[PDB]
Amino acid sequence: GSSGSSGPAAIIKPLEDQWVAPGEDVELRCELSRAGTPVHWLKDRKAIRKSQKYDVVCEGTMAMLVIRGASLKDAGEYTCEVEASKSTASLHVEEKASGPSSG
Repeated sequence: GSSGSSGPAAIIKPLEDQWVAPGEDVELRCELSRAGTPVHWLKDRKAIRKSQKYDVVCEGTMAMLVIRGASLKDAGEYTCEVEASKSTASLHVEEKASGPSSG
């Protein structure tokens, strides 16, 4: 007997490649077939931990990740490892022509 009407929490709306500058805030939102589900943010094959830098905002079937001050390094492959689903993306970060320095 299968109780509770069918309804998984897989990811239907995968992330995408973001293009920002070295010092701006990045927000990676997503969509889940259900709310109240745990997520796993993997950056460069590394397990991330919710903190001042990474603000895991899990709202109505929406998982957003704020990357305060995203430096050229912050750029990496973000893998949203959900219950069973999974989403992969590539972050970008390049300095602007007009700034404190160029190179």
